[PDB]
Amino acid sequence: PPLSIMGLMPLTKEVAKGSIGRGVLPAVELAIEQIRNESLLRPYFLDLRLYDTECDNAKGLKAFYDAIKYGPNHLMVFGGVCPSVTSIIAESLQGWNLVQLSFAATTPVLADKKKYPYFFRTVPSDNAVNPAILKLLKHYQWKRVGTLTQDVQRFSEVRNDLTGVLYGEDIEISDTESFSNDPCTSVKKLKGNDVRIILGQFDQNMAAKVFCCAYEENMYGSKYQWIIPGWYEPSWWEQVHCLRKNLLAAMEGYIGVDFEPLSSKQIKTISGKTPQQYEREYNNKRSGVGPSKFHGYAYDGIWVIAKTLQRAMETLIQDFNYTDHTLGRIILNAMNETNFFGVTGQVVFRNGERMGTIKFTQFQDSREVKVGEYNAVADTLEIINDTIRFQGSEPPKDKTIILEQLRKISLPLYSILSALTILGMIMASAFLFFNIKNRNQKLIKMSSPYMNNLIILGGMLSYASIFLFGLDGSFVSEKTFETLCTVRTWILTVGYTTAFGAMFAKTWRVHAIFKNQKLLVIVGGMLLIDLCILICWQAVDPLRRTVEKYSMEPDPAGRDISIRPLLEHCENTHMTIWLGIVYAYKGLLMLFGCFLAWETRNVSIPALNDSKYIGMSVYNVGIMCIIGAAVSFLTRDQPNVQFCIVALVIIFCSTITLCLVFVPKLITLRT
Amino acid sequence: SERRAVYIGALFPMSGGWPGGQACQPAVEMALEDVNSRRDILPDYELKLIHHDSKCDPGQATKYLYELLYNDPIKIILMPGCSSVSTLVAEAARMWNLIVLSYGSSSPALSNRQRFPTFFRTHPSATLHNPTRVKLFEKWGWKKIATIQQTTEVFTSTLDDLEERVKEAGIEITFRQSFFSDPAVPVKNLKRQDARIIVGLFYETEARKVFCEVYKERLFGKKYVWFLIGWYADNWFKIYDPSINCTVDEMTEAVEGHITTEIVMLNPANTRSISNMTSQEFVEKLTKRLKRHPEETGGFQEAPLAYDAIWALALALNKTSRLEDFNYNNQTITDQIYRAMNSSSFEGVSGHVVFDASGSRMAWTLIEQLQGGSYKKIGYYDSTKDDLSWSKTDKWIGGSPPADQTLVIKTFRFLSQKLFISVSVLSSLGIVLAVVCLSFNIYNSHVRYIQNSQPNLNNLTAVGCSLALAAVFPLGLDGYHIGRNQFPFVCQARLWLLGLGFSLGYGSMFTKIWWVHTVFTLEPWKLYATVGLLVGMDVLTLAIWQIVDPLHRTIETFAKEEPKEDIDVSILPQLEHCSSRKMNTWLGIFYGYKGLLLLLGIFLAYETKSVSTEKINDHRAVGMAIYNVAVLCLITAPVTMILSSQQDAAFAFASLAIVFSSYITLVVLFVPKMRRLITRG
Ligand SMILES: CCCCCCCC/C=C\CCCCCCCCCC(=O)OC[C@H](COP(=O)([O-])OCC[N+](C)(C)C)OC(=O)CCCCCCC/C=C\CCCCCCCC
Ligand SMILES: CCCCC/C=C\C/C=C\C/C=C\C/C=C\CCCC(=O)OC[C@H](COP(=O)(O)OCCN)OC(=O)CCCCCCC/C=C\CCCCCCCC
Ligand SMILES: CC(C)CCC[C@@H](C)[C@H]1CC[C@H]2[C@@H]3CC=C4C[C@@H](O)CC[C@]4(C)[C@H]3CC[C@]12C
Ligand SMILES: CC(C)CCC[C@@H](C)[C@H]1CC[C@H]2[C@@H]3CC=C4C[C@@H](O)CC[C@]4(C)[C@H]3CC[C@]12C
Ligand SMILES: CC(C)CCC[C@@H](C)[C@H]1CC[C@H]2[C@@H]3CC=C4C[C@@H](O)CC[C@]4(C)[C@H]3CC[C@]12C
Ligand SMILES: CC(C)CCC[C@@H](C)[C@H]1CC[C@H]2[C@@H]3CC=C4C[C@@H](O)CC[C@]4(C)[C@H]3CC[C@]12C
Ligand SMILES: CC(C)CCC[C@@H](C)[C@H]1CC[C@H]2[C@@H]3CC=C4C[C@@H](O)CC[C@]4(C)[C@H]3CC[C@]12C
Ligand SMILES: CC(C)CCC[C@@H](C)[C@H]1CC[C@H]2[C@@H]3CC=C4C[C@@H](O)CC[C@]4(C)[C@H]3CC[C@]12C
Ligand SMILES: CC(C)CCC[C@@H](C)[C@H]1CC[C@H]2[C@@H]3CC=C4C[C@@H](O)CC[C@]4(C)[C@H]3CC[C@]12C
Ligand SMILES: CC(C)CCC[C@@H](C)[C@H]1CC[C@H]2[C@@H]3CC=C4C[C@@H](O)CC[C@]4(C)[C@H]3CC[C@]12C
Ligand SMILES: CC(C)CCC[C@@H](C)[C@H]1CC[C@H]2[C@@H]3CC=C4C[C@@H](O)CC[C@]4(C)[C@H]3CC[C@]12C
Ligand SMILES: CC(C)CCC[C@@H](C)[C@H]1CC[C@H]2[C@@H]3CC=C4C[C@@H](O)CC[C@]4(C)[C@H]3CC[C@]12C
Ligand SMILES: *[C@@H]1O[C@H](CO)[C@@H](O)[C@H](O)[C@H]1NC(C)=O
Ligand SMILES: *[C@@H]1O[C@H](CO)[C@@H](O)[C@H](O)[C@H]1NC(C)=O
Ligand SMILES: *[C@@H]1O[C@H](CO)[C@@H](O)[C@H](O)[C@H]1NC(C)=O
Ligand SMILES: *[C@@H]1O[C@H](CO)[C@@H](O)[C@H](O)[C@H]1NC(C)=O
Ligand SMILES: [Ca+2]
Repeated sequence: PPLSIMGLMPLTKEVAKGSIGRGVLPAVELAIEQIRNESLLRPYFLDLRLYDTECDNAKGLKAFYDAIKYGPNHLMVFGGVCPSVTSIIAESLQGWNLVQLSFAATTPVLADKKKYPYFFRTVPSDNAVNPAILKLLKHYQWKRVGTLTQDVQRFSEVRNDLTGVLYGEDIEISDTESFSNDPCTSVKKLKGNDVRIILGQFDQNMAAKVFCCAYEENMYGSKYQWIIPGWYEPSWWEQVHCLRKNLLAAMEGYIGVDFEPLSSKQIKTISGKTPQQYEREYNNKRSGVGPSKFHGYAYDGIWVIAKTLQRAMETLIQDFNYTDHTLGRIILNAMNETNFFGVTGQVVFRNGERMGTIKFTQFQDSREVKVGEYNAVADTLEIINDTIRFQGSEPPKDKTIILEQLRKISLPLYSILSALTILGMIMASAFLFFNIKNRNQKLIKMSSPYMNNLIILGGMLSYASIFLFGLDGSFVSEKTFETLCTVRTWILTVGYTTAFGAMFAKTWRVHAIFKNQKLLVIVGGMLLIDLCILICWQAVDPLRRTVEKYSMEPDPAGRDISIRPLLEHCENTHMTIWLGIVYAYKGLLMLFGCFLAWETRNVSIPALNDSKYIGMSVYNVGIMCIIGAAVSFLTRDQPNVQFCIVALVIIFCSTITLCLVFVPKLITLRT
Repeated sequence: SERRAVYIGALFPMSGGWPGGQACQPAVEMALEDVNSRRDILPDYELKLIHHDSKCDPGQATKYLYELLYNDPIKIILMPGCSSVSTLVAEAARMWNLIVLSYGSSSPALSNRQRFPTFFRTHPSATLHNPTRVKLFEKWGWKKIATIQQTTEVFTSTLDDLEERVKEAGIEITFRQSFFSDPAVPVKNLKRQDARIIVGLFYETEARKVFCEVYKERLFGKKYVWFLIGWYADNWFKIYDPSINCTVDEMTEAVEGHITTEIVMLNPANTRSISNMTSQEFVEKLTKRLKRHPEETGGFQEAPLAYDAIWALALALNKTSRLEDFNYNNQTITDQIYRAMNSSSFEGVSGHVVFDASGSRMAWTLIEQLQGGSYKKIGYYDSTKDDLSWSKTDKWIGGSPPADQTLVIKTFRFLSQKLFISVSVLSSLGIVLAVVCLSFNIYNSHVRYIQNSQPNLNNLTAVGCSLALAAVFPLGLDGYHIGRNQFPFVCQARLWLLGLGFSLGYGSMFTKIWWVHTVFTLEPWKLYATVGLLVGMDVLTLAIWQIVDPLHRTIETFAKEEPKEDIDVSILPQLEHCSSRKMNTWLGIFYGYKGLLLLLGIFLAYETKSVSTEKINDHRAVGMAIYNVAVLCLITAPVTMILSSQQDAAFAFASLAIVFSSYITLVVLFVPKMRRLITRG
């Protein structure tokens, strides 16, 4: 009493996928003979009749019809490798009440149990790598990854299923791309979004192109991680046709995902032989033909039928024609109840899909090597802790860790310039005491003393200003910083306006007297103009602190540490026009004083004994002011050098004018 | 002599997605009765039909295909109705050497002679809508066409074909979209994208949602034109649907005025077919045979396709005719019947039946337009002869079709003409006075009064005034008079005339004032050397400006100044200019230098107000002049910078400043000397 099994699969050596059909024929004969030895289906015996489809839909359909007509009444359909024939047969299975159990069809399309209700398969679908990959993202905590898909339905199904798989989780798809012939455009598109971990879905031919495209963008090395399919041929990178060594450089570190050919557990299976014993038996029996990955998936397949038929005999078979509906339903239930340990692992079906294992591998310097594996029945991930190697210390990060640090003024430079300022201020305080002490004397009485003291006050205020405008804002809080930005503007404006109003009034009265109380009125008028300007500036639109962010240039490490220099300026909304009007109002007056000094450098009036040296003093002030303003606005981006230059300009200008004005008086009085 | 049976294997969809068989079965069972009783068509063989109900399901159709193929009698041809079953049978048939003949398979994929080597169909592919559409585009000159589609294989293949169909005719598909069930985001992208000619490929259910989303977006009206498919029901936009919030009248507003294309599945004329029937007589006979009403029977507008298909098969068999011995393993009869079918050309109930190179039937397409809540046929198109019959019954809002895009008329802002004319006349009159005062000064150089004042310096001042006055001509004219070509010489002449005019005219005065001042603290050597130095510095600065950064025309664009009560074409104004690449930095140093010079001149002229020297007699009057010059220059210096736009006001300020400065300078210097020479002799 024979039980026939209509087994469709490619066998001809002309068809490319023939290496599948022949490759699993040893393992099949391994199973069947075992079933004939142990006598499981006794008194019945299994008889698997083989039929060729040639992976052409017409020839496959004709083979199916010839099997149905010219053959004994088969109980179950088995096989189907290439997707078109298996789909066309699985869809029409219901017309004859025949259940099919495939071992090589990997198309996700066969998961729809409304269209293909009788189709089962022991090999995992292509999309089964999605719930695995997800767990891997949970393992390294990669939450930002971009997808690069080939424009084909086979990979488009996996790309579309990945979205539904990641749904409800803390994973974000920052970039989605699709490509057909040239991936480099989608490569640069992905790089535009600053992605570090990519999930690519494409065939073997597109793989080399996408990987050279990643090479071009420097999408390799430490900070990048590719996740691609793993059913590629071995040594696939060595395809005669991009550079080769650069290819092996860009490929290094990519992770491939596939399905596990055989269970790694050394446990006894349903047949009583561990996966390694079955592997040795298969390798011996297949002495000539080359191996195929699906070989174990054929072995358990026969078992998945055999046990099934046993349960069928439990429910009750030679009566079966293709009109029997209840028998087909019984066999369907019996196959659905399948739960047993076979060579490919636990064999259990969820809605006709095998709940199986996924295999993670990684390229290392010549070749692929296993690094982990995922169990979908337990939904657990198990990574070989040591074999995974990374260029950097840790797994690369998904997003960029940009820490906006704030550029700071050098503490030693500020301290040394502050010490020089205190020294100059002590000198000014000594000169003021020398002036006030010798006021009764005639020679100090001749040169206008009140204007000279006004000059000392100007220099002293400029020194306090030089204290102020280097605080950098890091020393102090924000509100104090804005208040001090206003205070230093006040103090520097007043200290310049008085110090130059004195030196201007003196030369003005020299010139006027040569042509042919009030000096203080002149300086007071200048002070009133400056005070009105400052109060208008303060009341209309006050200065506030703002932060400038630069080009994110530095990378002071081998880490992914990219800092943006955050510099700090206190400036107004329309501060350009304010600063322009102030600089112009003071520069015109400086030029005026310089011209008057040159005109009157030759006149000698005893009422102003120090007009000549005041000429050189106003020259100093003018030149130093021009240089300081130019080099200040020319170096807004560098705080340290700009502060150093401006502080040296202020110090040298003020100290040299004070020295020029007051030293000859003391050289005369002390001798 | 003997009538042998010749069997046809027919698969009729009695239900499913397309239940065409309910009317397709009688239309065949009628046609055979016409083909059998006629003794001139196939006098020897008698046609019969062994049909099965496929239910438009490949899984349910495979069993019936097996029942037909592997059961006697032998079938000579197959006939699949639906598209999927048709593809399956057309792919499988070549293993048995059987021709497949469909009547309702409209998928574009069925025109692939590599997969379906023996397939024919009387129903044209959906791609047949494309040659019509492109023609309509050329009929109205549209070249920017966006496409919105529903994610489905038929519409996707239609769009892929339309891309290459529009590439040949030199048209561009700018914006493409797709959507599975919700069309909101693609219509929003279209409205953002500003697409004018939109081609929409979606079913009826998605069509209602799409057009109510369009009513929300207001993607209808004058500018926007829509191309839809035309096999919907007539009142699809008036069908009640609770899945749409948008109402009936809003849909009548939105859909109204759109163009639709549909294959002509019945001959519009009143000619007779080979069966000796007309269209109306065939419809009458069919509804007589139908058990239900024509509106209830599925596939009623497809039945003439089945009739003509049976007639085409009959004519093929009659051409070949040996048919008694068909076996599934002989290819000879298959190729012969193939050559008979491929050479088919005959007038049936649906019109001229002829198959193209890929087995698809070529047929008319009717182009309709929705007017007043109803459809009105506006034209017909035959793609074989590429002839487009027009009835002139279409309508558009402004009497003409909307434009494919907004054109942007670039208008040029020109300086006013009466202003330029008046100001130029004023400047010419002023130049005349410079001629008079110059000649008067040169004639009387022998008198002692004019001898005392430095006459050559006043002559140089008059020459500078004349040059600055003459510089008003080029500084006014714009593209309106010059055009694009000669403009750089105009800008160069403006720059150089104004620069040298100011240089001489102000250098003479500043030299007079300086050399009075220096004497206050005399020979003509240094008096001439000073103006030499000043004019030389000016010439060198302007020459550097020339060599490093020569000036050139540069157009300035503006914001769209649309005019209303007109057609949707935005007017865009441009204001011509001409400037160095970095002109602010360049004219900056020049304005600063000249401003410092004018300020120092004002100060010196005030310092030497009361001073009196004989060798420079007129110097006090010079003081009265410089002020005016400086003031005007300052008041006119940044203002023209501020009023770069508004060319009219800028030219007014600049030229009035020039004219006033020149006039006042020429008066103040030369009038007193003139009257003193007159009244005294
Ligand atoms: C072709 C160009 C033409 C230019 C013409 C030049 C005219 C100059 C005229 C007047 C020059 C004096 C007029 C002073 C008014 C302007 C003071 C504004 C102060 C202020 O609110 O700050 C705004 C701005 C912010 O920039 P920032 O970089 O973000 O600063 C923060 C840096 N952090 C490190 C904290 C981040 O800083 C500045 O304005 C820079 C000012 C530079 C100092 C001026 C030179 C002083 C010289 C002598 C001092 C006088 C000595 C007195 C003599 C004594 C006699 C005995
Ligand atoms: C302290 C701050 C300010 C100080 C400055 C004060 C005075 C100016 C000093 C010297 C000026 C000397 C030479 C001019 C130099 C270059 C001309 C520019 C080239 C050009 O050709 O003009 C470019 C754009 C083109 O712009 P556009 O395209 O809109 O013009 C198209 C219009 N249809 O026009 C404009 O700049 C407007 C043209 C600029 C006009 C400047 C005002 C001069 C006013 C009066 C002149 C007084 C004459 C003195 C006589 C003395 C007799 C004793
Ligand atoms: C901040 C620093 C640079 C300021 C220093 C001010 C210096 C230059 C001043 C302070 C005291 C001054 C000295 C006072 C006394 C004398 C003695 C006299 O016979 C020669 C000049 C000499 C030697 C003076 C030179 C200048 C002097 C040294
Ligand atoms: C554009 C800006 C630079 C111009 C500023 C104008 C300045 C320089 C003006 C405004 C007020 C003027 C002062 C007002 C009062 C007098 C008294 C008079 O007996 C001598 C001149 C003197 C002392 C003036 C000097 C110049 C002065 C300070
Ligand atoms: C507005 C301010 C900056 C202008 C200042 C201009 C100065 C530099 C001008 C004014 C007067 C000029 C001087 C006028 C007279 C002479 C004598 C001549 O034999 C040598 C040049 C010399 C010595 C000039 C040098 C430059 C000079 C000093
Ligand atoms: C650190 C450097 C850049 C500062 C330089 C400051 C310069 C501008 C100062 C320092 C000494 C000054 C000079 C002091 C002496 C004289 C002699 C006098 O008859 C003409 C002016 C002249 C020539 C001064 C011009 C300006 C001057 C040169
Ligand atoms: C805004 C700034 C740049 C304006 C300052 C202009 C400078 C460069 C002018 C003003 C005063 C001028 C000085 C005036 C006096 C003399 C003495 C003379 O025997 C040699 C030239 C010399 C030393 C001049 C050199 C140039 C000078 C320093
Ligand atoms: C820090 C730097 C800029 C300060 C330099 C200070 C300079 C300017 C001081 C130090 C020594 C001083 C000199 C000391 C002696 C005298 C003799 C006196 O009869 C004329 C002034 C003169 C010639 C002084 C000019 C100014 C001077 C040179
Ligand atoms: C921007 C401003 C400051 C620049 C002005 C430059 C001025 C100072 C130049 C331009 C013309 C020059 C004069 C040209 C002619 C002479 C005659 C010569 O035998 C002595 C120098 C003297 C008298 C020059 C003095 C300086 C001068 C007046
Ligand atoms: C004696 C002469 C040479 C001194 C002239 C001073 C000149 C160099 C100064 C005065 C005004 C200044 C200008 C002020 C405004 C601007 C506009 C800005 O967008 C570019 C810089 C520019 C153009 C400056 C460049 C330098 C400038 C032109
Ligand atoms: C750079 C520009 C602003 C410099 C010009 C400054 C002007 C405003 C200066 C230069 C000469 C000055 C004049 C010089 C002297 C007098 C006479 C005095 O009894 C009243 C003030 C008055 C009338 C001054 C007013 C201001 C004045 C005109
Ligand atoms: C843009 C603004 C700052 C420019 C204004 C420039 C100022 C300084 C000019 C403009 C008008 C000039 C005045 C015009 C008229 C006179 C009368 C004359 O008998 C004395 C000088 C005097 C009083 C001038 C002084 C300078 C002056 C006030
Ligand atoms: C197969 O069994 C599973 C669980 O054992 C069940 O969820 C599924 O509905 C079954 N399928 C059938 C009975 O067709
Ligand atoms: C059928 O074939 C005969 C044979 O030549 C031909 O005369 C006749 O016209 C054909 N019938 C039709 C309808 O063309
Ligand atoms: C069809 O071909 C077979 C084999 O070549 C041949 O025996 C048979 O006679 C052919 N049929 C006809 C009608 O010639
Ligand atoms: C009929 O078949 C021939 C043979 O290949 C072919 O060249 C011709 O194009 C076909 N007829 C039509 C209308 O395409
Ligand atoms: Ca219609």
